[PDB]
Amino acid sequence: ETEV
Amino acid sequence: IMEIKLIKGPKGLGFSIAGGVGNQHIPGDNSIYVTKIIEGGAAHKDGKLQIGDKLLAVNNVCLEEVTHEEAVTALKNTSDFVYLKVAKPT
Repeated sequence: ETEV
Repeated sequence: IMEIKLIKGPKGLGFSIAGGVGNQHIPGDNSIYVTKIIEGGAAHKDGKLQIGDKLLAVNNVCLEEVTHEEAVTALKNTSDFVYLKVAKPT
């Protein structure tokens, strides 16, 4: 959902 | 439950999270969850971080009952050295  | 000491690289830390207060990745559960380990990335090279792991904390920043943007901030405002507290499901 959110790449880091 | 685990400790992961990591070095962020060209592609970041190399994985993707979900979840947090108000954006529940599982119903009635605001934990941060690793959803996608990036091929040939820092975590994939390290090998510890597994899919479905729970980020409990990131360096000094605890990711227990935090908003998604709060979590992503914490994982994006960090030097090349990051320690991780995770919880491995059982």
